[PDB]
Amino acid sequence: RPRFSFSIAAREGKARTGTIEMKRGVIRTPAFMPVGTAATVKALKPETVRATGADIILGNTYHLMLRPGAERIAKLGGLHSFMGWDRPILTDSGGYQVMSLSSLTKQSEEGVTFKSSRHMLSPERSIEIQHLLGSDIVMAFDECTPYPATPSRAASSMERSMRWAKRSRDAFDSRKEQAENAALFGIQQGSVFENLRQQSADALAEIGFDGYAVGGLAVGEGQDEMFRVLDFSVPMLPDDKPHYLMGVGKPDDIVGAVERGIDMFDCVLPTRSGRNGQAFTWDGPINIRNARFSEDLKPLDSECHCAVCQKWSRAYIHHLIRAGEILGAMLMTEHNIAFYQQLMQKIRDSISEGRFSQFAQDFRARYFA
Amino acid sequence: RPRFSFSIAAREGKARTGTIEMKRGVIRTPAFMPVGTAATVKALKPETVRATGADIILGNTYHLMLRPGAERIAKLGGLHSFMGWDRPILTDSGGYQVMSLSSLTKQSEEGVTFKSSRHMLSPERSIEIQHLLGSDIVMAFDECTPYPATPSRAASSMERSMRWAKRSRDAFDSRKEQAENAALFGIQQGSVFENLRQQSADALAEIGFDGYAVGGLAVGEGQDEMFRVLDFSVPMLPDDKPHYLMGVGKPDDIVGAVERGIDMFDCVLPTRSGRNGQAFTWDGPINIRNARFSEDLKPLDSECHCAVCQKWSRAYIHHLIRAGEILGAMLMTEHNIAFYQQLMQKIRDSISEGRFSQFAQDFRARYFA
Ligand SMILES: COC(=O)c1ccc(CCNc2nc3cc4nc(N)[nH]c(=O)c4cc3[nH]2)cc1
Ligand SMILES: COC(=O)c1ccc(CCNc2nc3cc4nc(N)[nH]c(=O)c4cc3[nH]2)cc1
Ligand SMILES: [Zn+2]
Ligand SMILES: [Zn+2]
Repeated sequence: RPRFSFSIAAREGKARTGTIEMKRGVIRTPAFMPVGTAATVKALKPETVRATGADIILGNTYHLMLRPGAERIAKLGGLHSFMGWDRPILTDSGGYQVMSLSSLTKQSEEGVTFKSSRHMLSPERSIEIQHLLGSDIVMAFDECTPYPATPSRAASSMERSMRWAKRSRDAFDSRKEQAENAALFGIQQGSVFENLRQQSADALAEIGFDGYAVGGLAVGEGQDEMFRVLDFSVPMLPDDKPHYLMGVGKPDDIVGAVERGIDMFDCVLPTRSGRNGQAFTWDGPINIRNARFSEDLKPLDSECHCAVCQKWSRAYIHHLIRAGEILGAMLMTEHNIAFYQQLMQKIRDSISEGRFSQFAQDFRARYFA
Repeated sequence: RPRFSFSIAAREGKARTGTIEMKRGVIRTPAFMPVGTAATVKALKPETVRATGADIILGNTYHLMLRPGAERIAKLGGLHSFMGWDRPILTDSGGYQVMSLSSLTKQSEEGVTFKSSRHMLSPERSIEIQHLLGSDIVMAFDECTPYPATPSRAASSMERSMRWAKRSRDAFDSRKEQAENAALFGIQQGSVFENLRQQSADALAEIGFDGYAVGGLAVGEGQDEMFRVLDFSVPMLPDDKPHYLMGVGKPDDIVGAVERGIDMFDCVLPTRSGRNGQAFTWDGPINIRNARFSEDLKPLDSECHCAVCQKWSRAYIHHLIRAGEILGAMLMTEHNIAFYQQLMQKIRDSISEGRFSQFAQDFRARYFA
């Protein structure tokens, strides 16, 4: 019923748990968003994505504007109807993918021109594409500063992102239907530099957003450095709005980020690694292709509540993946996404119950044994 | 409850409809068996295969004996438990696939030695592999005569198959658990030659089987010739047992074969063509990759009752297949197998109601319009 309402139900240290209520559904936080870049969470029907526990999925302005096209998706009824997912969708703004995937780019104050075949992205165009898609959470159009960067290059990059954040805010607010039905998140930049992170947080808070992402991380800096930056960066963001760490991550990354005040996550790891034969378990990842699993009748994980672990053995899935069978990718992906959702549920419950510190400790001791 | 009981409920001309009762379930006839060569019906969970209406699926002695291995599958609890399909499974005997897929073969009265890596198949070994798999319908080990063949080569080939049929019968009967719980089908050979087909039918009937397959067809002869051979060959088989046409086929092939007395079918077409972008419809096949479907909001088929057609558009599936997305293969395959099952249901109902001739006419007029 509400457009966007974030409520924090419980806290432990910097960790929080609660809910975001939106018109298309409730998002339990901390939340993990399966990635659906090509208007599909790879190898899963939307009903299966929901069955694993996902409340919201992620889509991408960059990919969808190229294929099948934003105007086309709008003509077909919007992204939700198109792919058959009726719950909230967050869309990245294109700011990162344009620089990561394009064959040629030209950057300027206006935006980014690129070859996929020539196209343009700008704060205004990004917001309009996300409107055409019918995104529930719209990301500001930003620049993900390369890593490493000199302080001066990080500063000029972050400042451009802040000017683009204001343009994103204005474009979103100009579109009445979008402003009434969707939410807009700003993206903090500043590389690894505390003063720049502060300047970025200040600029975003002055503009005002429904939520705040920590951008510019998970770009090769490694966990120690990422955690160091989160240590000072997250407290700079408004406490009363959600905090979204873009592109993170491995299970231990998620746990440590929640310890540092992050509420939302997305990553291709569970889907991509699932297809590649890696299954997540409470005792750490396993590669199901390994010969040691060829006659193993146990499920992928001994505690996992997912449909895959209720029905099929490691031995069968091993056979499927080694044979290159589509069902192998399906089962591995469903299990991995379910594992990620169970991780988030355990995080939420432990924070609610004031035992998250103990959970994090127990989780790590077992996962890395 | 019974091991194997075939009942014919209704007839129209040469067409029949009825049921095969087996310990693991009832098979409604005429029946279409989805193919699950690598211990999976490609891109479908077993529950989805069942949801489309399938009563029985097909597996393959040749593929499974190589990967993951027959003794291995038995150690893991049998094929049913391994893949999660608890209903009847028919297994081909290896007789056809060994000659179709092997890199090198040596044929003799004993059987066939082949390179996948050196292995052997014989009537006794084939029956034992099918026992280890836990097949419900076991096929005799035969030789699918190449096409075309001289009458003399067809004759010597068919005669060897008949000697192998008796050895198959004896091997099956020697295994008490198999003889008590499974059924054994013989395979008629004789190429396109009426006298040889008759000699083959006579030999098989003298031995006695639970069902009779028409082998040696769908080998490049084309529909006209296949129908010509079926015209005289099917009446040679015992009327009171099921008639199984191996490897057939396209929807019109199935309809014409039922008109000629066939009760059971298997084919990779719906699964394989589904993955390749071909969808079956009552107005004929379509290729969903075609640009004409890019903004088509209609389901794959306007009448189809399957879950895919209830939820997703041609436009979305077009996008998925062009993007190489696994969900594209999943949805196309589910629809195609569901279409095949709906075809079989319409065939069964029309025979039951004494209007199958009219159905065949109406079907063709529309399918080929
Ligand atoms: C050498 O590179 C690497 O090691 C490496 C490590 C992790 C990822 C996972 C993805 N991480 C990630 N996704 C991201 C997406 C983003 N989107 C926007 N709009 N702005 C950002 O600031 C941003 C940062 C990201 N970081 C990708 C690359
Ligand atoms: C040039 O070749 C072609 O045109 C062509 C046409 C259709 C198929 C589909 C498959 N047809 C088929 N599968 C078959 C499987 C069989 N198994 C046994 N044990 N004995 C047979 O006698 C037999 C015949 C078959 N015929 C395969 C090949
Ligand atoms: Zn699981
Ligand atoms: Zn359908």
